[PDB]
Amino acid sequence: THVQGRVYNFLERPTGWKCFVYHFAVFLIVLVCLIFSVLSTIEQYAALATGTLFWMEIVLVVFFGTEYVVRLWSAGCRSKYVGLWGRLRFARKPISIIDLIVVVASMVVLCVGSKSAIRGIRFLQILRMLHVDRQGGTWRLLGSVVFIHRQELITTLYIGFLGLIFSSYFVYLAEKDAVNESGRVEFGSYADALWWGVVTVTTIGYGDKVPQTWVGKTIASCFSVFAISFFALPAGILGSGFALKVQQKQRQKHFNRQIPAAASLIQTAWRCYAAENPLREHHRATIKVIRRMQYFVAKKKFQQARKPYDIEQYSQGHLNLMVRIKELQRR
Amino acid sequence: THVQGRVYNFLERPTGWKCFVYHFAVFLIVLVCLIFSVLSTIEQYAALATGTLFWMEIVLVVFFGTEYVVRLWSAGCRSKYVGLWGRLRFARKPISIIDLIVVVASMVVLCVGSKSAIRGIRFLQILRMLHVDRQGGTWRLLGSVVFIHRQELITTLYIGFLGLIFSSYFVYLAEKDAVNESGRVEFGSYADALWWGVVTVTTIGYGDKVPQTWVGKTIASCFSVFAISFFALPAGILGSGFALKVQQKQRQKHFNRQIPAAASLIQTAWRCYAAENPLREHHRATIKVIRRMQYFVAKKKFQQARKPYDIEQYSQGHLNLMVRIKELQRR
Amino acid sequence: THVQGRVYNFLERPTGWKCFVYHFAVFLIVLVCLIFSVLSTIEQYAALATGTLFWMEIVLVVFFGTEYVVRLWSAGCRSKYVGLWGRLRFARKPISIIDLIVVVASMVVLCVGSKSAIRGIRFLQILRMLHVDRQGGTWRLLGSVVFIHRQELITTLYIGFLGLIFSSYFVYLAEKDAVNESGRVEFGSYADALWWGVVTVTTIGYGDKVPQTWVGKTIASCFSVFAISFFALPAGILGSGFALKVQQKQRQKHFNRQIPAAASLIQTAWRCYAAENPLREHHRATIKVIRRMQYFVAKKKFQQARKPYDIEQYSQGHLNLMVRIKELQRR
Amino acid sequence: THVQGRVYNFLERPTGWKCFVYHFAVFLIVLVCLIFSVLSTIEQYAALATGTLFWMEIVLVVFFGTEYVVRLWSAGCRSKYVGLWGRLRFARKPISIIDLIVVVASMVVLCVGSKSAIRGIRFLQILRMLHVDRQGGTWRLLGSVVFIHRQELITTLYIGFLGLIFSSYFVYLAEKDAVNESGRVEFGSYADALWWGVVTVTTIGYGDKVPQTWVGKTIASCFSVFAISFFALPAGILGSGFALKVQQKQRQKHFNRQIPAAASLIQTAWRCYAAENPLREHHRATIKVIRRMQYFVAKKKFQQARKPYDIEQYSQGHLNLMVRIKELQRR
Amino acid sequence: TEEQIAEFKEAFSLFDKDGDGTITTKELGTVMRSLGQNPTEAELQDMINEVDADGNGTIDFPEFLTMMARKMKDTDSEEEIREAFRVFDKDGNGYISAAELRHVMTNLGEKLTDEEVDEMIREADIDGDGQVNYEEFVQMMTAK
Amino acid sequence: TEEQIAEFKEAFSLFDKDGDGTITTKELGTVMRSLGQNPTEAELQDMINEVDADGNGTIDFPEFLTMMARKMKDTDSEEEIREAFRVFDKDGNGYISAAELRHVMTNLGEKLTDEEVDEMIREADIDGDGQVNYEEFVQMMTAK
Amino acid sequence: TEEQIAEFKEAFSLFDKDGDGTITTKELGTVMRSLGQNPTEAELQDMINEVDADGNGTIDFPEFLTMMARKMKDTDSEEEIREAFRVFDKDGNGYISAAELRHVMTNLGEKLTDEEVDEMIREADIDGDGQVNYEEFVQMMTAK
Amino acid sequence: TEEQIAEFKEAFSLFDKDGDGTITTKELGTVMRSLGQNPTEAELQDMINEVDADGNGTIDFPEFLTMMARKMKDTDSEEEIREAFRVFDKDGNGYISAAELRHVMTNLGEKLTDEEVDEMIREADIDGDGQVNYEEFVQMMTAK
Ligand SMILES: [Ca+2]
Ligand SMILES: [Ca+2]
Ligand SMILES: [Ca+2]
Ligand SMILES: [Ca+2]
Ligand SMILES: [Ca+2]
Ligand SMILES: [Ca+2]
Ligand SMILES: [Ca+2]
Ligand SMILES: [Ca+2]
Repeated sequence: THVQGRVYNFLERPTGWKCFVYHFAVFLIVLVCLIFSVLSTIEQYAALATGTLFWMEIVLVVFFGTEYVVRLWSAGCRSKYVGLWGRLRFARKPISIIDLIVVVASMVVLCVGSKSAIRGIRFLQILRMLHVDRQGGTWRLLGSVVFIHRQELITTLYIGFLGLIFSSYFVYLAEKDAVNESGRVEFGSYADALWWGVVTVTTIGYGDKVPQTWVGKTIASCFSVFAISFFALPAGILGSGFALKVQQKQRQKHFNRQIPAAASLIQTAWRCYAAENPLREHHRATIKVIRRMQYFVAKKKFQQARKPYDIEQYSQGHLNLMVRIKELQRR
Repeated sequence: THVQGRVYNFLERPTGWKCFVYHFAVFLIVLVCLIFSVLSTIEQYAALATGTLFWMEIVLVVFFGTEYVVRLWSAGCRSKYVGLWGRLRFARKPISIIDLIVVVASMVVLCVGSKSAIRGIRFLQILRMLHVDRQGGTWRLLGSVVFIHRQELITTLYIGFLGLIFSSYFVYLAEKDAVNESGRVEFGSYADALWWGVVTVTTIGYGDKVPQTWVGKTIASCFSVFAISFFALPAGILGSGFALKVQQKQRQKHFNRQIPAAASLIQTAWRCYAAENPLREHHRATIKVIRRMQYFVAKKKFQQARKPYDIEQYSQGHLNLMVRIKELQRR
Repeated sequence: THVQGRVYNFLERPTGWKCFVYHFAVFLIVLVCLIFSVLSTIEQYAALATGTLFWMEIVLVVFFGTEYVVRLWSAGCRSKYVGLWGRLRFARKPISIIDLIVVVASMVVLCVGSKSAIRGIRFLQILRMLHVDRQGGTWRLLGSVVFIHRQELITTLYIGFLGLIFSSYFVYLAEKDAVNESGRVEFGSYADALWWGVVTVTTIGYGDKVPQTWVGKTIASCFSVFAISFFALPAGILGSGFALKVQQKQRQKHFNRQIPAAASLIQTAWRCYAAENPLREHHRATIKVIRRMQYFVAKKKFQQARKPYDIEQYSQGHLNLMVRIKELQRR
Repeated sequence: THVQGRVYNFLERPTGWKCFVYHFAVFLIVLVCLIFSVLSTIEQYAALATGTLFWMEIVLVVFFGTEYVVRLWSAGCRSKYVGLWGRLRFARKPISIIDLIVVVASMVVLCVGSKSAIRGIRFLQILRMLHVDRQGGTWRLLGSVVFIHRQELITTLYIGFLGLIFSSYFVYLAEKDAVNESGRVEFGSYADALWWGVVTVTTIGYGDKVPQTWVGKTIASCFSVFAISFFALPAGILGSGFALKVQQKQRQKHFNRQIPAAASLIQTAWRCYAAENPLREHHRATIKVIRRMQYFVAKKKFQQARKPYDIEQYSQGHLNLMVRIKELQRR
Repeated sequence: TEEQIAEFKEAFSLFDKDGDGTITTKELGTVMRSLGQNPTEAELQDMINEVDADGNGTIDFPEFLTMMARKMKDTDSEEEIREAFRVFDKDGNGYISAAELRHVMTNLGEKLTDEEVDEMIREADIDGDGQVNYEEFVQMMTAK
Repeated sequence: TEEQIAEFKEAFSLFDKDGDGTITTKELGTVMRSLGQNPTEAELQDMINEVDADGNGTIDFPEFLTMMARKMKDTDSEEEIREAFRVFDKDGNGYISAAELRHVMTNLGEKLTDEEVDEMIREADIDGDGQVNYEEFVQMMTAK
Repeated sequence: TEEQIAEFKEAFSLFDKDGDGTITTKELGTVMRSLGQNPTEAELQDMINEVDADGNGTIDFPEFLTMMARKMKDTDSEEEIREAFRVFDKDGNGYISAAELRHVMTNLGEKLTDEEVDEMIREADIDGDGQVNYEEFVQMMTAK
Repeated sequence: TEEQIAEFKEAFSLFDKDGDGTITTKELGTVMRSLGQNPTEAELQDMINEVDADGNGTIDFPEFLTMMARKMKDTDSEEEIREAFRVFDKDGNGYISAAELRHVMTNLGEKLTDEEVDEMIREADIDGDGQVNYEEFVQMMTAK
């Protein structure tokens, strides 16, 4: 029925402000629950949020359970999710598994905590933040763009890690016994030097461990430069990959839009051409002009579909060539 | 009249050193007022700037009020700003609204402070820095380039925020009770761990909060690497977008320059061709050569307009193809 | 023999999960040995790892010696490594030299330490991490991409270093005598200012040295901005270079795949055409249909080889041009 | 004479290892003098370098004075530097002005210090580092690539500076009276908040000033993220610009190489064609075959010049199109 | 010529259920429902939007006779139709197979009659091979 | 031929207000103002800059007769003119509509006479449809 | 025509070692080994995969006679073959040298007979120069 | 034919200062210096490198008669020469001016005789206009 289809459209694959409002509202409520989880352990407003995180929690649990059982009821629309095995393979999806896990765990914690309820509920309140992005439209993009450039990322991480290991060992060798101004020794072990290396290479630079001897500072400077410049590489690669992948998806969407127009145009043109043969005459007086009307409509829609270029001004690489070829064909 | 047009050109949409000098001067004066606002609270030169920030303020207020009422007088040139409703919709613009707000607030503060005048004037002295860039030529570029890549920025911020939340929670769990060298506890609450996460992920690394237990350092290292590399993404995307958008604007400007040349060329060529018919003979002796002169001038201007390529050497992607097509057409 | 070839394929130039398992296992064992080297100097679990790093070390030494002598036995397959001089020039390779050095040094250290064994073995345990990537498929990429952009990297490093020198000298001049809050002086010498400059320019910012006088802070801010933005350049250049170089290698690989198909197609087509002349008749009844079968197979394989485009959707820059040229040729 | 030309080639516009050795040597000597300037103020090896920096300084001064007067003698080769006014306009160049300034200042300091000599010589020892890159091949590239993208850099710096101002003012407003753990107040004035803003926005993060109140930390986090991502933009823009500009220069160089080949080919072909007319016969027996020999040589050189593509595999964007056009022309 | 225009005007008045020269979009939808071809939407709205040169919704044949006057074989339409076939054809392929053509014709847009699909396949493809050139199809379609 | 050159030289001397073979840019501007076509600027400066091969400002017909000698129908001018029409035409469109042509002709550059615009539209567009090919226009323009 | 089809069916039954109309991939491999051309692999598997329209492994001549019916000179094969020669030719070169052609023909794919290579070089290259156009080669190959 | 080859062999032996069939690069340089055309470098080295098919430095006419056999009018040379003219021509320009042609011919590569430059300009450019098409120039150059 149309009801199941409209519900499935409203719950999965949302589009329009009518669904944007609902999703933004549920996300804002999840974030407000999380902010209530932050203030529940500050030890200065603990009594203000140690009790409301039970009523709010059970309200959210009932809401999400209803949402889950309703989105389950919409599995009849999908061609592969029909039947009991179809509902089972729908529940086999990872996001639905996460939703079910959150639901049952919240229910169990609410049941046991009232028979320290916050002690376990915080990690669930974290996991509720993940069910906000439906259809997994975020992780697939990242997975694809990381898998495409799977060789540049590996080599840059390998070079960075090798530099980290070697340079941090040399620093530890040069500072194995040296006392700071506060009276303690910083590079006590080799793991402490590794910690210094991981803090320097990523350019965090806390300031708990700083080399002291003049032979330590030279290696620290060389490592900082020549390995910050190598650990900072994944930013550009992943960025260009993201942009290119989104452009490819947009082009594929536009081209999938173009097809129905062409189909309607071909079909309507053939219907208009075969005006010879499909009181049976007065009806035939208007079928011709109606076919002409829908043919004009189809030509309009097709011209409106092939008109856009999607970045729009991308024809500058073949501007003069195309007009030259066209005028050559004219002759 | 030409006066109103020249004034509007000098005040909005400036061009040339004659207007560059004026705008640079007003901006330098605003910045000098701001630097006087900095030294007015250093508590060691306070008496030097606590009084001059009244006379300088009223001088700047009178100057900007005059500039506002003069730029208002130039609304007659605009086709949509004619009439009283036209002046009203001109004042409806956001930058003009900011200018009016600054003017009236400075006037009110000057009136009330002389009947602690610096206490409120500083935020106005901040807002004066915004009225320097006219026509909003800065915010529109940023808005457009952010809206174009509205899907890569959202996904990278979402992934970064999720990593921040989860990893900072795990760090707080691993350091909930551990005392630093100074005798206090760092990760007192979960908000403190969130602060550590926001300082580490963006690679600021102040050094007020550092993990202590060996299980904290591992998570800190993994988070630092794998989330710095994801929060550092907007740099490349926005940069490539800015470059591409400025190139598109430059091409559109050049193409809008090209049109008047072609129009003049077509018109002058048609005028030269129809030399048959527009003492009425001696005048006709020179109209022909004058038409030839202006036709040569038009051909010169048109060749000078289609000559540039704006990045200039962009024909290397179609160098041999175009000459091949041309010689093919020759045959 | 096939045995030597299969062994050489399994040891050098690995492909498939069957070799992936072996290489991942040896790398995991090397990393576990390294992690045992970390805990061997923490002074709180030293006795737990001070003795096992002898038995594990000799086991790894025997394993790697066997692997070395076996991969040496596979030099007969290579056309240039046949003969004793061929084995010598095989051992002339740098990675094999590193492997031999590690082997002999581990053997010597194991022999002398049992006649402080950890004191020298750690640097070897570091060098074992380098023999993991065979064929040097990592360093060649980096070398090539650095050598290509050898002029942008030099100029950016030169500008950054010049700014570092000049600005750090000015900072030292402005802070040569100023005491911090802890009672000591920070910029004691000019080398200390150089250390501050190398920590600021690379945006590490430890916090051991901070300028104090109002003339120091201005120079520090200007240097930080205008030289961080210049030392952060190698990230983008090397990233774009890596992506482009990997794309070039992939295209070269695909094109080298294409050739055998075309060769088989030409050969089989010529064999099918010359069906006139190569009880000698009954055999000729089936050679024709077998030649037709292998010809169809060759056409299938060739169409399957020229089908891929490897980034796949790269024809959008020449989509309409190619079809226009094709239909022009049709006429 | 050839001597002046060879000298000018060896001193300006160097090429080959024969000049590389000399320039690398002079640069290494300058750097060693600078390293002697570093150790001359460490107050622990001062007596070791307080005296040698006079003899080494006068040696370097004499060397550079000789180099200057010799490179001045080579102004006769240049078409514009002939004559006394030509030598004057040669000395008008900025790098020569810097060299003359360094020479005269070193001479004056050496004369006065021997009649505290290090007190003034250090800034000169800095400026000697600048005369190493001849022809100004470094600053012109940077100037050009900054001037090309003169609108993206301005807008990103403007947005970053506006965010810095506003957010640092809000932080100062939220922390105007709050004492740290050490008993002092951090944000004493508004300039101190500006210092915090310039340290946070550029992601240095020293750790001398950290916000304390819960309303300060929120603004600090928002500013850090949303303005680090805007101040980090010049890296990508300048990087892509550098790469593109170097590619353009390389292409221009290759095309300027191509011309002599074509000229020689046309000239030699015309000479070979006009073999009819330039004991005067025996000489004409060999001029024909010698013209054929040099014609073959010219064809070889021309094919060798148009063969390279300089990034080499750049024809993939027009691979099939060119062969299609060629075979179309064949028909 | 003129007789056809007068007959079409009379038919338009009959569909409009009134002698006035009005498009009568609602009456047009009613007549379409009477013709069995129930529009089920406001398709007549867009139809008139394209059929009413002045966009009046009902005018005294503003471009109806002009709509007829569109040759429907003009190159400005044959080019568009040939571009429409290009969507289904590979690089320089043409010759789109009868199977693929029938598939796209019946399973996309609005489905046509199956026998009409077979008739179109027989008309365009005469050699019988799996190769029906789009050029011949558009040539016969815009021929008469 | 020679008579036309002599008559043009006499007319140039008359416009120069002197028998000397000088361009007389100021006298040329005065003669243009007398012709009703007030230049109102130093347009004659650039005109001579293009009309004076040596750039002398006034020379004994340096390229005036040569300016005439420019065929004005040479392919090196028809190519430029055809490129000028390309600015107003879509991809392979040509046939720019009489409405758009009149619009761009009167509202851009310097406006021509409205009747002249209609005459040009009638001359270029003969079939009467909204399709005036640029090739035919440039062909008649450089024809005679 | 029909006699050739019947003879080919009889030969296929003989190779199948049975009167049944089955492909008999194993019997086909045995017959190939008997023909001296030992396949040494499951090449017959892929062969039937391309030769069995229904992929049954053994069918009553599903496309065997249809395989014959493939003209083998159709443009859809000459285009592919001409594209195969393009791999060895430089930009607009063609005319690939007899030396290079012999080299690629004997040292790549499966090696042919050396005398067969020389015969092909003589057949394609008649002028004797180091220039054998690929067009003439494919023209004679798909000629008869 | 054969007489020309024998005379060229005799001339090569005379230039080699010996009856042996040797290239004699040093003797060739000496003969060039005797011809007034002092090479002043080891140009003969590269010349033989291109003229000695086997690279022996001196061989019994390895490709000397074959060097002659190069038609010098073959399309594989006319294409290269036409590409050489393309360096000096704008997009689809051709017709490079006699002034520019003389300039590039005398001020680049090795300078030719000024009268030879004028003769080439007169031979290529016959219409007298500032337009000498490169196609006609290469056509006459490779004509005879
Ligand atoms: Ca009606
Ligand atoms: Ca209407
Ligand atoms: Ca005069
Ligand atoms: Ca003159
Ligand atoms: Ca069977
Ligand atoms: Ca079968
Ligand atoms: Ca000899
Ligand atoms: Ca030889």
